[PDB]
Amino acid sequence: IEQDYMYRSQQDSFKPRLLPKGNKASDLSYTYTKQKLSQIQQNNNKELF
Amino acid sequence: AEKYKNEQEPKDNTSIQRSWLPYKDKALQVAENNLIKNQTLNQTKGFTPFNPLITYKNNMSQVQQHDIATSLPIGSGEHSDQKRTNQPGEFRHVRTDVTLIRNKPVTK
Amino acid sequence: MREVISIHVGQGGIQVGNACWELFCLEHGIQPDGQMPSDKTIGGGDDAFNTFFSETGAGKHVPRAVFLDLEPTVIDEVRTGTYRQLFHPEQLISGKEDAANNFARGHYTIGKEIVDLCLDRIRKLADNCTGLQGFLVFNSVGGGTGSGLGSLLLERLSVDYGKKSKLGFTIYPSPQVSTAVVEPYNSILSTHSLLEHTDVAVMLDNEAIYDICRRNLDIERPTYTNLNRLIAQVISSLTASLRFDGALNVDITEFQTNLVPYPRIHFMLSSYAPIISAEKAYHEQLSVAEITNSAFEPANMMAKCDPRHGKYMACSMMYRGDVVPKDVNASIATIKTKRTIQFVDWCPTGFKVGINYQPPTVVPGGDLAKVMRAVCMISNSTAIAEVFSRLDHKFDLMYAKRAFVHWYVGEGMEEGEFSEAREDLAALEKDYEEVGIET
Amino acid sequence: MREIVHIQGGQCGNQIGAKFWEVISDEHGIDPTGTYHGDSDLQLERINVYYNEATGGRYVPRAILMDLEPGTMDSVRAGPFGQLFRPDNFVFGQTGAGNNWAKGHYTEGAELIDSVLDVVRKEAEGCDCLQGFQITHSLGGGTGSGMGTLLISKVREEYPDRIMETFSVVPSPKVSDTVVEPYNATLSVHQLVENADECMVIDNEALYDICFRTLKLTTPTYGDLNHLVSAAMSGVTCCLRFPGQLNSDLRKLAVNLIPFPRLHFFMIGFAPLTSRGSQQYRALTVPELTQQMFDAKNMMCAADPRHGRYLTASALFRGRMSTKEVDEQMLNVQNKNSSYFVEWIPNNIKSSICDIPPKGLKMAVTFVGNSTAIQEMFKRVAEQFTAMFRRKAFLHWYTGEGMDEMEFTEAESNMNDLVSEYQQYQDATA
Amino acid sequence: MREIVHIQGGQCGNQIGAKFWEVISDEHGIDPTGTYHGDSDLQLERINVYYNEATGGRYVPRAILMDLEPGTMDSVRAGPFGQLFRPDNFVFGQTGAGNNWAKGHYTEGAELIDSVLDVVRKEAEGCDCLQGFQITHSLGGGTGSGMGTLLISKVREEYPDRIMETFSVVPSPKVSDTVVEPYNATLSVHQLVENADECMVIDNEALYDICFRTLKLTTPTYGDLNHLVSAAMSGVTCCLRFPGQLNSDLRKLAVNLIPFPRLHFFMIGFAPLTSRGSQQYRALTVPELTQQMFDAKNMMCAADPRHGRYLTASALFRGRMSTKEVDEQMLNVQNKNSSYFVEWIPNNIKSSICDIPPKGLKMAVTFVGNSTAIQEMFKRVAEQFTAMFRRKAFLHWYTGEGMDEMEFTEAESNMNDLVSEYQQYQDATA
Amino acid sequence: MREIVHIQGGQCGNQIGAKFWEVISDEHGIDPTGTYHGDSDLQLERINVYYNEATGGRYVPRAILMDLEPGTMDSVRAGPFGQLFRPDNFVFGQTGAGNNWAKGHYTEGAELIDSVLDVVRKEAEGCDCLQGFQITHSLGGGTGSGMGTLLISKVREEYPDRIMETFSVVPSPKVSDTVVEPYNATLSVHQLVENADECMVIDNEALYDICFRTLKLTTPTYGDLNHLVSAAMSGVTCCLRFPGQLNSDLRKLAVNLIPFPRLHFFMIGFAPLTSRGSQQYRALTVPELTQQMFDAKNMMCAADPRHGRYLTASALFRGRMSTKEVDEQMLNVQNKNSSYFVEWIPNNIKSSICDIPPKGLKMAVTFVGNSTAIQEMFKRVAEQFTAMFRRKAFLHWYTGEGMDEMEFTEAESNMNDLVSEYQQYQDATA
Ligand SMILES: Nc1nc2c(ncn2[C@@H]2O[C@H](COP(=O)(O)OP(=O)(O)OP(=O)(O)O)[C@@H](O)[C@H]2O)c(=O)[nH]1
Ligand SMILES: Nc1nc2c(ncn2[C@@H]2O[C@H](COP(=O)(O)OP(=O)(O)O)[C@@H](O)[C@H]2O)c(=O)[nH]1
Ligand SMILES: Nc1nc2c(ncn2[C@@H]2O[C@H](COP(=O)(O)OP(=O)(O)O)[C@@H](O)[C@H]2O)c(=O)[nH]1
Ligand SMILES: Nc1nc2c(ncn2[C@@H]2O[C@H](COP(=O)(O)OP(=O)(O)O)[C@@H](O)[C@H]2O)c(=O)[nH]1
Ligand SMILES: [Mg+2]
Repeated sequence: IEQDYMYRSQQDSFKPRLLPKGNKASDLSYTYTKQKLSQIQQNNNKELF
Repeated sequence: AEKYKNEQEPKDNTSIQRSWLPYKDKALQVAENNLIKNQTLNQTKGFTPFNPLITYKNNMSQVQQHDIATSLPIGSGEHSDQKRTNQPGEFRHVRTDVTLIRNKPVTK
Repeated sequence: MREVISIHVGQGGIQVGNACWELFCLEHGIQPDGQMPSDKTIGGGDDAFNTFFSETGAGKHVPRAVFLDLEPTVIDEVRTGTYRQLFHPEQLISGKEDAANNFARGHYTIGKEIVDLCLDRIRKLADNCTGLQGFLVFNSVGGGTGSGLGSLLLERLSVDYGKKSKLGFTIYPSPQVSTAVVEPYNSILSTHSLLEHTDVAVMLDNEAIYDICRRNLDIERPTYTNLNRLIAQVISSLTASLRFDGALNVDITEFQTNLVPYPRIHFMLSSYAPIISAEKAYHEQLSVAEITNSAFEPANMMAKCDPRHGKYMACSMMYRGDVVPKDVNASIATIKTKRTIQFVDWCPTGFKVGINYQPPTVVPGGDLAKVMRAVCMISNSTAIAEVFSRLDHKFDLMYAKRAFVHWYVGEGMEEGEFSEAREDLAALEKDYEEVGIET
Repeated sequence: MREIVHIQGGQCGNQIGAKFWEVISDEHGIDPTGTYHGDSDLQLERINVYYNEATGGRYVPRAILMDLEPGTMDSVRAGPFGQLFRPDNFVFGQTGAGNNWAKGHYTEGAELIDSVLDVVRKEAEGCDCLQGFQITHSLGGGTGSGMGTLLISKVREEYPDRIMETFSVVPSPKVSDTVVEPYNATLSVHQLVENADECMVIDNEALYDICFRTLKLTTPTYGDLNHLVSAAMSGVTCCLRFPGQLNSDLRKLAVNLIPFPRLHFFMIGFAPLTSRGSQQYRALTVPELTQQMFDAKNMMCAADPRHGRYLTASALFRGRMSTKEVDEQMLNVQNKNSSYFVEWIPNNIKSSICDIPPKGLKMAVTFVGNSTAIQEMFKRVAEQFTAMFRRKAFLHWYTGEGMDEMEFTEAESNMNDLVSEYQQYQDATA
Repeated sequence: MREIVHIQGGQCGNQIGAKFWEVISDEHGIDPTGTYHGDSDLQLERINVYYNEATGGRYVPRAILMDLEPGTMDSVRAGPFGQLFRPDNFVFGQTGAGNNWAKGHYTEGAELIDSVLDVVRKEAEGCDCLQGFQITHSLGGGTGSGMGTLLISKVREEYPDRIMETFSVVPSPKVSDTVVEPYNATLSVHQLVENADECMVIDNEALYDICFRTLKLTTPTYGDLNHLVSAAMSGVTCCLRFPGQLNSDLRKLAVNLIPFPRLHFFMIGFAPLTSRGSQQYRALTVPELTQQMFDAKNMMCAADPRHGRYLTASALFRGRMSTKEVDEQMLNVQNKNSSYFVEWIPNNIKSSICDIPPKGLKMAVTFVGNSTAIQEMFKRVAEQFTAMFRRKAFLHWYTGEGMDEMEFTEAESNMNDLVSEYQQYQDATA
Repeated sequence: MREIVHIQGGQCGNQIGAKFWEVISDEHGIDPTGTYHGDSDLQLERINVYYNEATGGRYVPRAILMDLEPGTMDSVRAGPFGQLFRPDNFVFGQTGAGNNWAKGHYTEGAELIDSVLDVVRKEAEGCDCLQGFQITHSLGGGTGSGMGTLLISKVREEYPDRIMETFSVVPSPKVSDTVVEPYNATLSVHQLVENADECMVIDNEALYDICFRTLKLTTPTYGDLNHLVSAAMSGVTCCLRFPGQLNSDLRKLAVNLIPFPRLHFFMIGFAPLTSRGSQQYRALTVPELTQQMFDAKNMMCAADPRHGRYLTASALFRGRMSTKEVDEQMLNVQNKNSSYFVEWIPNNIKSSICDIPPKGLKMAVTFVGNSTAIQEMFKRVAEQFTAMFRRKAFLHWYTGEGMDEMEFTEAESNMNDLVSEYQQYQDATA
């Protein structure tokens, strides 16, 4: 009884984490946009051969 | 709620028997107009349906053939404009040009 | 560009083929000689008949089917009948001796010298077509040559062609009405061969159609011609989707994918509606509701089995005529509400419905009337094990005393085949039993 | 100028498009031969969004037609307005899918989709500034539900920033005509939630109910249902093609209708609808339009919206009217039904006005609603799917093409997660 | 402005409503096609009270027709002016009531009432400002007496402040048309007394007496009775639609006529009614009008007013006259008939004047009275009820539908109590 | 604190308790193993009212199972929630009573009752401050009807001050399972009238009517009826275990419900009862709850409560709401049904409230009414008893176990006296 109560209490003490970041097209497009916006400058820096 | 019976004798002519009102009852003469108009309308098509009463049921509807711009012009129904014969081989496919290919190109 | 190949083996097979080809010849307007009579026929893309006929380069059209039989009488009758100019002369393969109701005769001794020619004919006809949908086979189980040649050709085709679809409209012996006395034996052997070599198997018992014809058409003495004409009507209703446009069309590959849940179970039974005489056709309503209610009546089964003793798992219904999807759906809802017909738990939806515009055609001189709405129904149900159990009883009662078995051992096949086929049938009945259990 | 291309496949999709472009051509005054015969210049100013240019001043579709068997295209070619379509845009297979998701997405689809992908890539690069894609298909069939969704995945991988619309018609348990529909429906929805930006769900049972109850016409056909769906489709993109008081594009609709990226399923409706024996007796006014807008039975989905709470709603009005009555009607309907709207999203209603009514009408209304009541349809579909799956019925067909039960389990799990996340956001308070 | 909706159920209610709508369309100048062909501008100033406007300028009445068998309404659409009613305002069953209050009020009446409640709610909310409801029906029939009173209860539950007029054609034993009349009549009057704001009783025998005696026409028929009822019912609400000197609405009538909440049963009369012989031979003067108005035989009720004392009376003169002569005639009829007016209230007669006479006439009078002579109808109905109920005749048809005889006991007790509390003022003295 | 100990006997009482402990454990978050798994702190402060603490933290019921057939015991132990009971509390005979009240009250009951007396005294001493006893049984059996009544008599002898209540499933004639019912019912009610402080009667006929009508479930079962009775029997002790605006314990109810010491039989009901396929709409506000309360055909007894006059009524509301609507609605019921309430006890309704609603409800209520209606059931039972007793049928077994006709004649005389004195209060006037 005591061990079962310990297990139930220690499991019930854990729950409140939702943090919604469903990410398929949102994050794919986010990666694409950040890549473009970042690599434009790194394209306009290169030392010519 | 009545017979409309009109006949020369007054005890059964209604219009003669409804005349005690202070005014002319719009109903009697309206029915007169409906009857005479229905006769003329039936004259146009040709029905002679053994009495005028048969076609008077549907000679009065004001429903237009098409829509009056308060609903989608879906029409009265595609099935309405269908005509059916029953000879064999009327519904075979046609294989139009888009699907009419011969040569099955060899390479990609 | 889609074609199917028809196989007719056995005397009953040839008789069924004659009627079905008469119906096909009529419905495309083909004259008995084989040439288009209208003379207004046009080219271009009007080749609807390609599913059954092929243009011969000069005039006529030849059917895409083969006739196989070891007894020459029926083949000679076809070659001398009214359709002499229709079939290819070297397309009706004839044997020399009949199998005499012995399976070993047609499976081990005589059929080996005919199977090669039949396969050559099949190959040379097959390379002609380009859109092969599949094979339909017709055979009477309770006949020696029929069963033997059917089995041998099925085994040969299963390895020569592979994944091509096969539908077998097989004539099993009736539980009490039968001609021969040794049909349980070769029926066992044919079932053993057919279980693992055919994709769809359709029951075509005789006394069921006898009772239907007696009840509906008011005919006291039907013959095999009426049987064959009804079979032809069923086949045409099945196939019309491939050669006539409709709102919801289906294909040959569309039936096994929606009718057999498991590879082992592929046996099912059919129905056709309505069956109405000419005089009867007047004083009736002929609506989709009543025709679809008649299609599920147990007396309208094409096989002598009562579905009320078993569960349903799948059924395909094809309507032809001026039906509408809303009305067929309302009829389906009424059927589902009906309690006399119940389905298995793991199949909430078990209806595959197709709609075609072409009304059925009527053969002149026939018995059945014509109406513009027809339905053909193919249901697979658990109750079908009843006929297998009856045929097993017949097999046991005579295998206990080893009757007639000398004329099975004397043609080279060992006595051990009976035990193997019996065990296979027992396993099949087992599977048909556990398939219907609730979870 | 921010044009959109059309993609469609399957028998249902082809039937939808064949009449949808008939409606569009009628709206823009284009004859079946492709020659302009309109009345106002506005019908021609923004013609480039849907129609390209050809020799002789005629206009040709930017639409792509796909399927595994030639019957549907053979039918659509000979129908009215069938001469517009360029013969090149037709891509067709010689086998057919046979109501098999595995066949339509793994075996034949893999080698057939390359040509249609090349065609759509050429069409997309042709336009100066692409705006987005719209797909119209059925998830109960094989060819559509397989190859259309594989193409959706491919196009999503190729064009990230563009918008995708999906007019999805899903089989319902009542009007059912296929036995293996739950399997490929679940597979399609699981693959579809991963890529589709917006989804609009359509139910044939709901459409039949609309026709039986509202139009009161005894014997409709698939043509009338396609006409209703086409009117709904043409409504949403009206403001992009014609001027108006408040401009609005599909991107604006997505922004104002997507609270969370995983919540992208909508139910649509059209107004006004009335029988021909009752047309003379109804007055077209904003109150009548807005009350028929929000009536539960009018919706084109089996979901009853009063079983849940609306998250967002949008409205497109067509015709000439003042903004005041529309705004006050929106305020009034939000006030009177506060219980049916979620509480932590105040002002969950969006409006747009376009001054060009449909041909033969004076005012029209298109409604797109994102609400939590959609979850019941997924719940029923999942119930049927699991009921068939516990017994492994009809599984050998799908296993015959490299597929196993791993993706079955993960798809059903993802779908249950989607249902749970709709339920969570409905049962939440500040 | 301050408009009222109309509801009718049952065959008698349908006929009365049809004739009333013909009369009102005549008075306001609407053709059977719904297009205005009036002459004076006064016909359009307050047209919105009884009609709504639709596309094309055609006006439609805001009336609802309800019944359990489509025969009567199928006839009313076929009759003249049957095209005015909007087809959606027709609600019908398929079984019929069979003269059974239980069927029409408990099982199938409650089954069907939802749709009609929806329609009436829609119509009531559509208009700007309600003023009240008016019902016309019978108590001796099944469907009317049951479903109408159920609808009365439902609508009173939703609109507690609005006025409710009822035109009830109560049964008379001389003109008997059904054997089970007292049962459902008692039940309906029971359920009606606590909800109806004003009841006005009409007697077929009384109208027959009017036609045979005053009009002296050989073969009268229900059309004439319907038309007289329509004339009176239209004259009830003349001042609300037309200008006058002393406007009086339904609430004004209620306040002037109702001393106590449970005393709201009225008897009506219309004047002038002239025979076929003397239409040119009688002058039209206020004395003549009031003399014909106060005549006992002129009432629309079988009860003799001469057997009781009026609690209150009201008259609605139409046309042009002098208010002083109206007042003098009222004062004379009060002094010379002091024995017939209850003493402890002074000046218990009200006069109102409207400037528009009925079409085709110079002056007219509509009279409404609350007196104690109404007790006779309830007395005879109750004695018939008890004499038929002590033997429990025809009781099993009622009790076999979830219905019990104890409510019959309560109905009889309540009617005895109402009779007693309505007659104790006859002998009550200050 | 102020706990009550549960004692059940006979098959009826055993089945009643089997579901009572189920409902209570579900309400208080207790598993079949006596393990607490609740979420709120409010579930445990008053848990000692029905439960006792054991080592390890388990809570066990203070219930005493008594019977004559071991079959009931090992049937109820094997079911769910059967492990809560301490086996030492089980007491059962081995020969049975055979529905013989004499055999159960004189021969075997007296012999066996010693052990159950010992255990009940042990529990009564163990409890800190005894509040009362509560019993559940039926008069349609023999063993219950005898040994119960004897146990009540003796425990009242030892505890004349503590309150006590009993629930009685009384037999009904239309659905009757024994010809001995009049005999043992009369004997047991004679014993109970002078002993039980409170008695509450239940009718299986009324239960069947309820589950057929308002639940619309086709197949009821004894489990379903036991669930209904357990819900009602849990509702009464709501505020005793949970806080509220006005807590009102069993002693309060006893003080407020009984006018005279011999009148302590009650009929009850519960609300709301919605159908199983209840659509999701609205909420159960006070008006419909209090209407469904006083629907006389909602009562759990076959007696028609409108056949007589209510001596008093009591309402236990459960949920959070104000008392203004409470008391105004109760006065409204008073004024509208003043005929059903006897005049010399004005304002004769108990109102009590608890803040914690039942599981799965927002608002609920239990009604307990003492009305003059029960006299008809006593009259019919007495009529059946005297009809069976006039020729001394089945009497010889009852005479063969030590008693004679004297007990029967005194019991029937006491019954007639009870009925008469109960009826004079019906027609008594102020
Ligand atoms: N339904 C139907 N069955 C037939 C027909 N003709 C023959 N049969 C069946 O065939 C069985 C006997 O086999 P047959 O078809 O006559 O001959 P076979 O199958 O070629 O075998 P053999 O007798 O060796 O020639 C009979 O029991 C019939 O049931 C027919 O036209 N219609
Ligand atoms: N609303 C509507 N539904 C259609 C239409 N055509 C087909 N359907 C539906 O689509 C389902 C069959 O889909 P199917 O043709 O197999 O899809 P595909 O395999 O991708 O071509 C049927 O249940 C029909 O209800 C149409 O024109 N309109
Ligand atoms: N004055 C008048 N009375 C009518 C008319 N139609 C029916 N009634 C009366 O209504 C009674 C029958 O009522 P019924 O129609 O059966 O009631 P329902 O069944 O509820 O519709 C008869 O006794 C008639 O006297 C009518 O047009 N005018
Ligand atoms: N409501 C209800 N009534 C019951 C139940 N069990 C028995 N009864 C009633 O009790 C009567 C028989 O009582 P009986 O078993 O002889 O009582 P016992 O002798 O004390 O066991 C029957 O008429 C049943 O209606 C139950 O679980 N619930
Ligand atoms: Mg042969």
